[PDB]
Amino acid sequence: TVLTKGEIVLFALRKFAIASNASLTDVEPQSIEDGVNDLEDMMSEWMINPGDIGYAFATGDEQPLPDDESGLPRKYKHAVGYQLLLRMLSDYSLEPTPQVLSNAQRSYDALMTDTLVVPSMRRRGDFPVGQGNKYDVFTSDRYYPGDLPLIDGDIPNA
Amino acid sequence: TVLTKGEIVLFALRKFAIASNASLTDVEPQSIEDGVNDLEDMMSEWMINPGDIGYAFATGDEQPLPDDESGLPRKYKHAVGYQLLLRMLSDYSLEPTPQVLSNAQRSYDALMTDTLVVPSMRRRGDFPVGQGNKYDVFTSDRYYPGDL
Amino acid sequence: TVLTKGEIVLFALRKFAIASNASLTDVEPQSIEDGVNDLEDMMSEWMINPGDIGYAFATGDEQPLPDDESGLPRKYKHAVGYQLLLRMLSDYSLEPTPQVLSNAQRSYDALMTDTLVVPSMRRRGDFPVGQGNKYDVFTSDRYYPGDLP
Amino acid sequence: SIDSAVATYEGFSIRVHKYADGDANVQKMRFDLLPAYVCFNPHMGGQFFGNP
Amino acid sequence: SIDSAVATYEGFSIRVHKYADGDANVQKMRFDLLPAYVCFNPHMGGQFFGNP
Repeated sequence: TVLTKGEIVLFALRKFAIASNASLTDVEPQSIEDGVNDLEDMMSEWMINPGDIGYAFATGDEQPLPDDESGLPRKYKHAVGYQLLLRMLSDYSLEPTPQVLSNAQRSYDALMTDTLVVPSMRRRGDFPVGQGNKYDVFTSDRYYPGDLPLIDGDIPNA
Repeated sequence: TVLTKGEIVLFALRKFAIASNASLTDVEPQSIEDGVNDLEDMMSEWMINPGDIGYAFATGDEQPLPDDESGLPRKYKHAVGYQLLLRMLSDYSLEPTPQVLSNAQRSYDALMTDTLVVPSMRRRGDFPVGQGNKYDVFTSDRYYPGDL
Repeated sequence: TVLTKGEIVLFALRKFAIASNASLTDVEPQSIEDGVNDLEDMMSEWMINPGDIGYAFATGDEQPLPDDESGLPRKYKHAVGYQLLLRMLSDYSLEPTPQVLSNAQRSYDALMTDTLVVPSMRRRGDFPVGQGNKYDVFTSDRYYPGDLP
Repeated sequence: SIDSAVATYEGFSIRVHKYADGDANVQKMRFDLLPAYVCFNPHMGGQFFGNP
Repeated sequence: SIDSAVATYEGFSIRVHKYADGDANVQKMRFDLLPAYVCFNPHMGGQFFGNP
């Protein structure tokens, strides 16, 4: 099941009871458009700290629409919705509650766990390789690689 | 797409409880002019502490206009808007809520993460280079240069 | 876009909402000249602790006017305005809010970072220059010269 | 100013060179020979097949 | 790491560098010299011509 852009804002509004399915009062479409724009901006800004998570950006001069698919899997809906809801509370002049904050923190931790990668430190490049590896004077295997040497040529004074 | 000036001002106004469709209120031109001037001054001073974010300034004495193009990437919009809102809030004698401060701090940290420096200092200049790299034929320097 | 001395006073008034474009109640012109004098004296004292920042002083027997060119760059506008506002709030019997204090502190720190200078310590002048410097080719080579002038 | 060597194969000498043009962990090798051919008289050779 | 040598010609030393281009298979050389000039006192020289 594809996750539309417009489902996220409805999920957030339902979650904080601003506007739901069974509500005698509903918000105007302008607020929904603003919410979609905010979601687009936040997903653009998430390219740095949380990293790419497969969001589908609008291509070209076309504007985002609530009926367009986002490409996000189902497992990210809660985290994205909580983040957006926290980012768009001051629009309606309200304030979060401790339970919502704890839920948002837990969802964010779950989201960050999946994409976590721990890099490893490679050897320097001047590190001797032991005699047990059976290196050969034929090759440069006498030492670990990764040095990028001998960029000499023209353009003097170097 | 394209991010223009004033739209950040509209974003900040909408984000706080002034001139929004939720409150049914209407935007007032004095607020637009003040926000644009504050944005100009804030970017002029931001030229110092943060490195740069590619903002476009007015050329000559021409006044800034809300229809102009800022030139910023769309990944700086929330950070710039939140900082500008924090700088405007004193105009209407209003104080910010802790959640707004947290959002602004998170956006500012996200902006800072993309502008690191890590200078990676080099050698001194009188530090000898080893004899193992055969500084007679393979390289010309017998000591590190230390500067460019 | 030159920066005038009167624009900083207007900015300081608007920031705390004493008077603005849509105020419906403006201050008397005497307060404007009082603010200009306060700004001039504040810069006079700023000549001591911070470095000079290119301010234009009314040299001679004349007096400052709100339409006189300040000479400051646009990057110092918020810093100067916030400092002047903090200086002259008590004139109207008021009290700054913590957010205003934080904004003023941030702008002042930005100005300090922009104007920072760090001296480097030279050698005493009785230090023996090493034998590996060929110290018999120029003077002040047998020993270091030290600070000049 | 390029490291090289000579390799022999059935009396044919091949010159090999190694250089590092480019700055992306990119190395290069090449092996070369230049041949010279002469025909003295065409009337002393050709093709032959079977006949029925 | 470029082969070089020094030549002499009336008390003047000139450095010669020999290198080659790999992919294009072209060899080249270059000769260089770096001078410097001073003028101690302009009142101790000039131009002289036959007077009428």
